[PDB]
Amino acid sequence: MKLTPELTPFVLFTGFEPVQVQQYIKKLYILGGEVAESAQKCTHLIASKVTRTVKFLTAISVVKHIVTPEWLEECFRCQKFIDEQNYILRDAEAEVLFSFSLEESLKRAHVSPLFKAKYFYITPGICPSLSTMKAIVECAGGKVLSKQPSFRKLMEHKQNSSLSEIILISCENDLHLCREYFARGIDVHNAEFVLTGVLTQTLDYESYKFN
Amino acid sequence: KKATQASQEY
Repeated sequence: MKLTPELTPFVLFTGFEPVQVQQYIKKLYILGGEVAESAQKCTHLIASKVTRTVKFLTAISVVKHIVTPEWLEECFRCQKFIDEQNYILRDAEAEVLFSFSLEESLKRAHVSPLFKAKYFYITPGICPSLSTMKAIVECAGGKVLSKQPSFRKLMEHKQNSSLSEIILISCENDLHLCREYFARGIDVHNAEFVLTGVLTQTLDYESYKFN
Repeated sequence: KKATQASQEY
């Protein structure tokens, strides 16, 4: 009921009714676990399916484990934290749908942040919100540029190995902002470059490009 | 839709 910091699960829950969550939380604390202060401090994400919530899409880049709530129920039953293996989230439908293995995503996340050394400019009208995209980009190691980059900035990033790659993200409602960029032959991608990219831990410069 | 607490999927 009281463990060392490196032995304490820091848990996020996603996709549950408020009352279920209340109950899971009581159980968690009795066991000496805690609710995570944020994705970045989370060790375990509890989810019963692959679900594209902000929690899932930030957590996936940092957590050690994505498990079903059955894990926590068995832990509480045994009054100890048991091994995660038998409770790893396996969503056959989502995996076929998005052509990935969640296990493979976690492995890649641990090796390296998907957006290591990448800067994103994201137009203001984006959906989900700019704040959401930003939190997802950052957990994955990227940075979001607050100012729209000039043609000069874009070229200079490309010409210097010492400078991060810049990636532009937009949506239908904002494409008028990018007209001059397209004329220049600059790529702009839709939000899925980030959303689906982080879920599957892949960079896909072709599926989501407006060009 | 009625407002709810549910976490939105994207």
